[PDB]
Amino acid sequence: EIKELLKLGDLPTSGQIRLYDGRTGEQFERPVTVGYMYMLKLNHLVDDKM
Amino acid sequence: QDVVLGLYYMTRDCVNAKGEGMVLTGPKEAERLYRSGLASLHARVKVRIT
Amino acid sequence: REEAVVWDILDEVIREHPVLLNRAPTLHRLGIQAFEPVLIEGKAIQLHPLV
Amino acid sequence: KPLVGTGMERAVAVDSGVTAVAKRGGVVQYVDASRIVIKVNEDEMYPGEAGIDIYNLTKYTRSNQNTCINQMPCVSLGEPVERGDVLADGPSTDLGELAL
Amino acid sequence: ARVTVQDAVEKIGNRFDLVLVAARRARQMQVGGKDPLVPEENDKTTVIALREIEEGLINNQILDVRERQEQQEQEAAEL
Amino acid sequence: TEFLKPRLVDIEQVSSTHAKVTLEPLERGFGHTLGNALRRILLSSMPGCAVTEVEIDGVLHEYSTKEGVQEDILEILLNLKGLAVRVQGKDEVILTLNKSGIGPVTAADITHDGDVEIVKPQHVICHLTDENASISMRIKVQRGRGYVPASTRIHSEEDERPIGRLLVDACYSPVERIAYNVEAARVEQRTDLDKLVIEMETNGTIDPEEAIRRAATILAEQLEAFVDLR
Amino acid sequence: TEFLKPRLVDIEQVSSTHAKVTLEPLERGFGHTLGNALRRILLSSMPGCAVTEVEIDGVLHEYSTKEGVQEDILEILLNLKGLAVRVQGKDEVILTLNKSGIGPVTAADITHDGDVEIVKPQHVICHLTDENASISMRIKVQRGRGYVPASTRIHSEEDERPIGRLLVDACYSPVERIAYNVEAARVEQRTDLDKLVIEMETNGTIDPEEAIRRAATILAEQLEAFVD
Repeated sequence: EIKELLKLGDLPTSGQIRLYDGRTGEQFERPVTVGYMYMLKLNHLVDDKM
Repeated sequence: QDVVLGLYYMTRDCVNAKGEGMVLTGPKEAERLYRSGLASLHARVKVRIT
Repeated sequence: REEAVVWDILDEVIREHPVLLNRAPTLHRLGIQAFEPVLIEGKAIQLHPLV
Repeated sequence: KPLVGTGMERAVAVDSGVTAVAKRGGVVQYVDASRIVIKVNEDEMYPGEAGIDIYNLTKYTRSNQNTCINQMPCVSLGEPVERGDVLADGPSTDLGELAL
Repeated sequence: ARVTVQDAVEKIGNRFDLVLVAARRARQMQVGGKDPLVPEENDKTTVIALREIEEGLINNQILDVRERQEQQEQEAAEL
Repeated sequence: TEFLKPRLVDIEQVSSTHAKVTLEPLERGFGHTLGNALRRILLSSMPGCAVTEVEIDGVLHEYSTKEGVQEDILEILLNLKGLAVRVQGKDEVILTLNKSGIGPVTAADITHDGDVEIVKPQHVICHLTDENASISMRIKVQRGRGYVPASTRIHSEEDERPIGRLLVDACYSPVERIAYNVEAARVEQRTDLDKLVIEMETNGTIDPEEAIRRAATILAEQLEAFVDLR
Repeated sequence: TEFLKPRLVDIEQVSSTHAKVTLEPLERGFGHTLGNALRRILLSSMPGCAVTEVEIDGVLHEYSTKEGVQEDILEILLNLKGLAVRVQGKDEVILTLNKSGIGPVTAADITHDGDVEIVKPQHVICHLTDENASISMRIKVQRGRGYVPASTRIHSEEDERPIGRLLVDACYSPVERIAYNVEAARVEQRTDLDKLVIEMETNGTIDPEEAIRRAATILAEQLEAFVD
């Protein structure tokens, strides 16, 4: 189902694409998996522990 | 974990990667060749090493 | 007041003045090591990955 | 909203009580950032009282862990609402779905 | 020298003595005000002593003669 | 020598936001070098105008609410943060917004000035629910580059500000996203030259040609410390 | 418009080829941009002179070995590749070398004219085994830019060259090595800035500091179409 949904969205089946470094600007040797992930902001702040 | 992965990745060999079998006069031009993109990182080459 | 002079004094107060770093629990003798401080804009202790 | 969820966010958000759920269905009559009023439909009007509800939102309030709590209206003027329907999003909800 | 202390020990003969001799030097190097025999080159008081024992100008045998000649000439001046 | 020089030949305008710029001819390897340098410059050092200070009547802080306004003051400031404004003459502009009635409030309701250009007049900014509800707002816009949080400006400026001078973070950079690709240029006697096509997407307030010209000028200025200073 | 101009601190030269130049202070992110631009220019478009074709009598191809020389001809090709030659007057140079006798041969023994300079006449090419054996060859020196290997030049020259010609990778660019690091700059009001440190290795015939100036000049003269 993930593969069909990626095909529907005009995205690679394997789920990885080639990225270019922001500093030097050349394509990385191997495809790198990139997608959207649900991050969380935990209560362990840094100024509360400083 | 990261240092060993990088060193393992770049101390490899492939059968027909790029610029295989070419002879180089030192590690300096090996680095310049890799940076210019004319030679792959895993390429069986002959290098004069002191 | 945190004037500029206090930082101009700090950058040379810390230099060549080692500072110990401790990570509880200190299982062995290596849990305490001394590092030469470097001043950073931030809030977290930057640690060398090799240690 | 989490793009990849499970489907029970809609359940936990309304069962937590941090959102303003409509007791009786009706049509929204006037909202602010603090108040929501609904003119209940004639079929839920008891013959004794006016039959118009008030939903007084709770604005920025201290938590037990020193975090903000507010509710913002997720509805607009003059649109129908149903019984058991969300009206104002909670501290960490998006259109009635939990969004941590 | 400045990052490592390897060549100090051969001039010293031990490791636990290098800290003692370096602190003993830095005492009158900082509060005594006497000019260090090693150059300055923008260093701190606790590391110029380490460089000096790196190049090994001072030793415990000779660290106790220049401080007695000074006091004996002091008493000669008094008397 | 055999060197050739890049020339700006085509400015293809997909829309008011998306732009295509073509640069040719380019020699071997220069396409990626110039493209990456231009991309790093354009994404970091383009000047622009952004809302920085908002004043609203009857409001003391940004954590309060006003009757008749559907959303909160924080939502108002976040909507203001995405205002695309272009100023020609001066560098600091005070904008005035007055509205009364029922219905959405857009950027078109700002009292327009001769030297201020509003890119998006349909960009909604506030919602009013009561007919008697009225909102009067003073908006202050400066010009700058980069991203300026709310701490640096208060640290730098030592004068006292009256209660109600709401400070918002400024994202001066108008460029949102750019990308480039290199193809083969067509020359009858040279079938090896390359052509650089740089895609630029941003709000208004920046003409793509003037942005690329500014990036080239700043790159040359930076190199001036290398041309003759060893 | 209020950008800060770096003040070049110093250049550290370990030798006449090894150099290290530090730039401070630089606006945030400009260190990487300038370092990449300079490195690409150095590795791509530095004009220079290098040997490309060597014709040796008595050898048919690379695997073939001449008698009387202790080394194979692959090391001969490597040693020829590692030659720094400056040609000022004209642009195409053909050189012939003839030597004999016991002892290593060197670049000093090649027949030279006024408009060809070699920074290392002591550079060793081969060692001879007996005085009876004689070494004679003709080599081709061209003027060009960048770095082109032999693999991309065999197909370029479709003419059937006489068998015995040997192709050598042409290192026109005088830069042996270029590397750059970016570290944090120190301004007590501006901790955001960064600094550049550039380490360069060149061969002879070019001052390592001069290579930086040449790269800056070429980049500026290529960008001057958009300054005004």
